[PDB]
Amino acid sequence: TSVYIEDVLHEFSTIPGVKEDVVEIILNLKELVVRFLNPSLQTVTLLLKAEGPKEVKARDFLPVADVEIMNPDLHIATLEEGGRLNMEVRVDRGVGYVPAEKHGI
Amino acid sequence: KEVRKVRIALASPEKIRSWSYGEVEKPETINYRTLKPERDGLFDERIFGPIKDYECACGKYKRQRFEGKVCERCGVEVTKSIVRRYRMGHIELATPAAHIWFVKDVPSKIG
Amino acid sequence: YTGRGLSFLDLIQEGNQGLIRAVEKFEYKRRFKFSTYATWWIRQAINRAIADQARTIRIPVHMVETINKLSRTARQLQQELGREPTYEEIAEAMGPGWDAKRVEETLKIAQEPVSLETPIGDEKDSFYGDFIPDEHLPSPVDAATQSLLSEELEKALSKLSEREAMVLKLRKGLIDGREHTLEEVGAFFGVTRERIRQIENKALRKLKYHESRTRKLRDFLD
Amino acid sequence: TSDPVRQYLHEIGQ
Amino acid sequence: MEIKRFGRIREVIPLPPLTEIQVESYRRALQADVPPEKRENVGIQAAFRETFPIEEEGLVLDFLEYRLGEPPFPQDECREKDLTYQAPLYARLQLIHKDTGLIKEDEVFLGHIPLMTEDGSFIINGADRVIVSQIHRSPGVYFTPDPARPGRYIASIIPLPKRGPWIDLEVEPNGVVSMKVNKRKFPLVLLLRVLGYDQETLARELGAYGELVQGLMDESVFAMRPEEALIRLFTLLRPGDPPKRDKAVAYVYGLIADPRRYDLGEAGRYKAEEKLGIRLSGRTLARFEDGEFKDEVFLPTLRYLFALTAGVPGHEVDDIDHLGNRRIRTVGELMTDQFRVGLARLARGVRERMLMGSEDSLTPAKLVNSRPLEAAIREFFSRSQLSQFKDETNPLSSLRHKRRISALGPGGLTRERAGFDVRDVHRTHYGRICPVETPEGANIGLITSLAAYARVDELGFIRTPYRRVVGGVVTDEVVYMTATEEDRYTIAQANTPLEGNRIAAERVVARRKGEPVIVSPEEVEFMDVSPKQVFSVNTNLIPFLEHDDANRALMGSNMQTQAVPLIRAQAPVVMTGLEERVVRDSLAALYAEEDGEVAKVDGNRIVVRYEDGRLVEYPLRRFYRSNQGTALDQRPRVVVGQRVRKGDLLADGPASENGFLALGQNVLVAIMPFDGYNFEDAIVISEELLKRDFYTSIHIERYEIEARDTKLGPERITRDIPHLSEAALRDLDEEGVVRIGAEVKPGDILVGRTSFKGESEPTPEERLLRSIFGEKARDVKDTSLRVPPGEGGIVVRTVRLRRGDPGVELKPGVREVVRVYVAQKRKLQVGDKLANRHGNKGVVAKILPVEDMPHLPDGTPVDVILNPLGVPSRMNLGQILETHLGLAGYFLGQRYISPIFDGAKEPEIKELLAQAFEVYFGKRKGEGFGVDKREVEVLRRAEKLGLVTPGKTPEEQLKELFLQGKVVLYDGRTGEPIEGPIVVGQMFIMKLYHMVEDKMHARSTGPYSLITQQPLGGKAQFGGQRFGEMEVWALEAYGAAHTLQEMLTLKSDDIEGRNAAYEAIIKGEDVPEPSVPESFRVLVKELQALALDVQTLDEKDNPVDIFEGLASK
DNA sequence: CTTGACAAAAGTGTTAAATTGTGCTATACTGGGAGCCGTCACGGATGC
DNA sequence: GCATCCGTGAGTCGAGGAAGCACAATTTAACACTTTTGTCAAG
Ligand SMILES: [Zn+2]
Repeated sequence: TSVYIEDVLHEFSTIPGVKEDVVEIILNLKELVVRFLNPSLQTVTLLLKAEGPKEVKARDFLPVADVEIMNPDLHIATLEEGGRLNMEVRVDRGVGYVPAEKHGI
Repeated sequence: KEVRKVRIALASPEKIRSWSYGEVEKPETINYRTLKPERDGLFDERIFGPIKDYECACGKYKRQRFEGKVCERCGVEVTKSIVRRYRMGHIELATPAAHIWFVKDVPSKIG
Repeated sequence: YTGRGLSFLDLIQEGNQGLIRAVEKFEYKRRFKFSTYATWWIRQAINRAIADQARTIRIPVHMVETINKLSRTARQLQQELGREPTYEEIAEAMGPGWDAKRVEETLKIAQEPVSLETPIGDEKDSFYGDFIPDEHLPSPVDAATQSLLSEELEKALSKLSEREAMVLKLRKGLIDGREHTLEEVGAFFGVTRERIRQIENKALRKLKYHESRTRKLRDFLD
Repeated sequence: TSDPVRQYLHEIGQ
Repeated sequence: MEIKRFGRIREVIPLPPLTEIQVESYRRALQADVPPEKRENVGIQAAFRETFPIEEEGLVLDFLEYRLGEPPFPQDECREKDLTYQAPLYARLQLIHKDTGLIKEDEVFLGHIPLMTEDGSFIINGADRVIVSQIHRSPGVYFTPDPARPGRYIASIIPLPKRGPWIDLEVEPNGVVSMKVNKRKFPLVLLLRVLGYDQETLARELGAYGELVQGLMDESVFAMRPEEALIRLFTLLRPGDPPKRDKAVAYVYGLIADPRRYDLGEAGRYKAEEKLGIRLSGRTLARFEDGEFKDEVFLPTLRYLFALTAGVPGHEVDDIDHLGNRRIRTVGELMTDQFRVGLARLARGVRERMLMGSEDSLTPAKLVNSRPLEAAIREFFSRSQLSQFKDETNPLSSLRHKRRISALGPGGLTRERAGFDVRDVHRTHYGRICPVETPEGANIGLITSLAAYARVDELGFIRTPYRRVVGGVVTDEVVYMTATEEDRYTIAQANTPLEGNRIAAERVVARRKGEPVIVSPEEVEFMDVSPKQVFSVNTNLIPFLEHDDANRALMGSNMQTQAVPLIRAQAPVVMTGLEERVVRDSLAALYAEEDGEVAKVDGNRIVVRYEDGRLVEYPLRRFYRSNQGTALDQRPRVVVGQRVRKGDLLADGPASENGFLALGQNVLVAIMPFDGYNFEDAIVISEELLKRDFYTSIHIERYEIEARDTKLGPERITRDIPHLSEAALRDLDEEGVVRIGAEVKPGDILVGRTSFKGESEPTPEERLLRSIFGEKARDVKDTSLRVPPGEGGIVVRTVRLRRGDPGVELKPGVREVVRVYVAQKRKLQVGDKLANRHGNKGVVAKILPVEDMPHLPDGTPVDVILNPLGVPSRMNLGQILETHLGLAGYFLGQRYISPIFDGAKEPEIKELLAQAFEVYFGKRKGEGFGVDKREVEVLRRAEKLGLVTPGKTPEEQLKELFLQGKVVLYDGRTGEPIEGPIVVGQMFIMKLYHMVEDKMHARSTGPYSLITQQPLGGKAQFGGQRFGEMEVWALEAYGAAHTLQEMLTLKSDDIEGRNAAYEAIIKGEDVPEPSVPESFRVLVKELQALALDVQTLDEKDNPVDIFEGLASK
């Protein structure tokens, strides 16, 4: 649902040391699959902290209780040497397709 | 009353002078620095009325109390500025000049 | 002298005026031919006419000479430096008493007015006057809110006494006239200045109390 | 006739 | 996704540089690379050698050489600071005193010449601009038949535009030849005698004809001496002026013999030599030497006219619309012409300055005034019709714009002065000018696009390439030839079968003088290089072009330009092969110069280590706003340590996928009506497209404000705006500008500005209000910048330019300027316009959920639903074939390249569909599923319709349906199948620049005009809708008198009426009766200004004052 | 409702500085420069 | 009766924004001084 990348103001910017821009990172995140092991859980925050040179995938998120990543091999970004990616992804539970212009979380 | 007919006819020089509120004797439009219109010019407040409602050029009368009054210091009538859209001037030609509409419009009416 | 804001025939006629002046002032005792003396007057008249009649907004002859000198200096510096000079260099080259601000103001003054009928676009169906709003006459919203404010003020003044409301209207120009001074209103009512001021202040305080208890007049303040 | 400058030059040439 | 290529025609040569028409011409014009001593007499160098030397008549101002310096600022700096990308031009001049014998030499600074970027476009005042080539009649001598009188011909001598008067030669009924110059007709005998021609010479040369030569002999003129004849000619041309030999000879020389005033041109001279069979020494009609006039072209022209009148076999009339007689002026020629005009003005100023004032002490720098030259150059590059604001929505847009040829412009035709003759496709347009591509409407046929293989020659005549065919075998030799040379050979077709190099077909379809013929291989002299040379870049990008009607292929090619880049743009499944070439030649992507290894990859720049070891850093253009508002960004496509060969891709440009032009999305399209949402070209899309962000683009809008100096006081840009709450100023930083990254909606403030109020007393009600509230009125008022309605987005950039900044030349009286770039991510929505390469266009009318769209039996829903009824009327069958091929590729996982007129055919598409159905139904068989009952019912209905062969198994009937391109399609709502098989495939659909978001507009009250007080027009100015004459006629036809009166008075210009109506509406009352409009008052006042007494009367004929006594003295 | 003291706000009267407008340049100069061009049809006079 | 010059007309929206120099006549910013209030104490 929401993404916050350190030292990034809007989604129309390019993160230094990262091959993909913020738009492509958001597009990659939109394909992430998260399974909640606890039915009562409604919102979770996943923290990603990576440093280049590497290919940061969905498996690099810090583990969270009662949360599982069903596609650890999903490609998120490519960090160049000297580049850093610190980000927080808020994942909620809902129904249907909610455009970002409506919820605005 | 209600407008029912519209009449168009030639305007005599006496009628033209009657329409005008004053003769425009100078080609000056406005001052370059103060931006105020020049006296006896194409934009003169003394002829065509004040720029703003109820305010003379000399800045002595600035209210509707002196409505329909002509300031003695500047000569600008204290009235609504909208008269600037309806008040005409006139240029007194040194020599008569023929109206082109009655000359080059074949057949020439004067001819 | 053609192409400097005046047509050829206008320049010819102004030169004719200068020629008449030269004939008036010509002296044959000095044994100089008429052309030598007449040329000065003809070119003087032509230049004066160009200075006084080549611009829609008239500029005095001294300011025209100043603008011409500034343009010449700017052109010389532009050809010397191989680029457009900044205002600092132009002001320095002009001489004492000139700074960047004065050069900028002179250039701003030297801006010819733009025609309202200049077409824009391949088709000849547009003009500048179609894109310039009229900001003199009040908009319908402005007239409507002025009428609403007048009505609300009239309703609010009904709570005031007969004398207090009249005093406030006289003191604030609500009778379409200039705001009458305290002495004028006092003489109109036969009362001294201090009592008029006191009753006006009391009525204003009462109106403030009513507005505080109602808050039906604050939105018009903006 | 159509050019005022031509007419003026003709007049002053007399 | 492997790429399968169809076609059997092998092109011997590749496509020429698509931007060479703009680049090579300007390179020739500038000649900034060739050393000055090796410069030829072309372009601005030719202009210099023409105008110079300047003679006072003993002062000579001669020109030696010129050089161009480095540009003061780079392209990015010029774009950011709203400057002009130009290079300083200096000229080296020498002043020679003939009497004294002294030379003074110095380098003078003539000014600035705008430079062309590598892509072929200029940067004028910070805006990208493109110079459009102009097609016009080639100068020279033409012989056209007189339409008024049959059997007679008239000779026309045409110089370069604005470089001399057109000369007419006609045979009068009396038999005396008449010469017409500047609308003045005179006997040609006089001017021919001026050229020193005797009776014997004319009798011996032109006497071998009819009575025309006898009519040419007038003893009155022949007995006259050449000097007296010249005086008489001057008297005939210019009456009233006194007859003087010096003035007369000067006028004649300037009219027909002065190279500086008359210029036939290189093309004109070449055409004259080719036609009349003569060798002109110069480019003038006559040569003035030894104090006498010598004929150059008049006698050969008269001889040719006489021979054509007589009827000699070897002479024929000239076609004015023939493309060999029509030439192209590129950017170089137009820039050279404007430079010549400016340099002539400069020479005139020097001449009028060099004869007055300290003649002994003079320098070339003092005499030369470069202002006229710079003024002419800036006028040409800014206010000229041919200098158009660059269209760079996508790389294809700019690529087409650079290759456009316009018949309009200065010195050319006009939109409403042009007949059918100039708008038709002449037989010589084959291979040189695209026939289909042209802007439909009032400009059809007046603007065209250069062909793919066509190139403009040195003289300006478009040439096309042809393969030389000798002895019946086609060689690799390619000849670039023009129309006039093309007409002399029999040229075969590119589709002629070849057994290697030998032509196999006994009957070859060829062209002879533009007409189709059937010839033998022995009679074949030339061959077409490829089918692509006939069509332009856009039309070559339309697959299955041979199945599209020209009127609709025109729309498809035009709309290919308007496609916006998409954040997930992907190349079409069915291509023609030019996508890679278009991307490469548009200079939008990034390519390696030579072999090397990529060292650093980043979203902002790419650092590459080449083989020689040098580090090369390419910055990446990221989210740069184009001229059309689209976002142009380059995305790297390489990784650190990856080795790249020379020419390999480094970063995708805007609207590109791996170097392939990607203007849209490959979506699953089903061709069927759907609940009326497909009515009249409307398009139905699935919500799945929005779910995965298809047709989603980025648009950047620029909002500009200026803080200036005012007599009331200087306007200050600050956060402290009076009478504003903290909520409105939440997004503004300490400098008054909105913080970068803040979301802005309509009515929100971008930058805060306060302006000093005009010194004026307030209204008494306002004064009483202020006294009641005890708030002293402030000296400043809100004049900040706010987002207009219907706009907004995310603020991505803020640029603040202040006076005194390096290179920032602000207008006088302006303290500073603030520009805010706000980017919004637009998704597909109802009202947005989609299209395809075949001209099928429409607005999205419904966005159904995934569960409502029709789905395949395997569960895959369709993404787009198209109305079939748009196919039969528009005759664009190419979209059906593209749909079939896309279905085959979708079920085979591959893409196809089918070149136009030589590519995929029906059997190949059918066998591809056979393989696709084989895999598609084998998967279902392996999964353990037979044939659906709904499929069985659909098959029964189809065999009742004759679509499948009766008696076959359901698998075979399904295979037949798939071979026909149709599949059994289920309904997403009912679950029952569609009663007939539906054509379902994968089609490439583009999202056009026309979007409902930028077009929706509404207004109740707003700005009004100055004179007529009527509302303004345009969404940007917040204006009303134009209720023209036709709407008034419609209202009169309905008889809605009151509605018409309201729309004429209450809602348009009745100032008191509109104010009272608004006050009544906001009070809940009915609007009052309207009054006289202000437009009628303006009418009356202007008629009075024309000295016409317009008086309005009543029933009793008494005058009625409509001005309420305001105009009465 | 009154009766005196204060403290600016605006107007009157010089004062020169800034701005503005008119007069004057004395070898001899003595008739303009840009056009310039791809439309057809229909009044309607203008003459032969 | 007929060739010829002249004048008028040729769709609708929208989106396009090149002297200075001296000298006298006129205006006005800057102060200095009465004049007129706006307000405050005194009930
Ligand atoms: Zn006044």
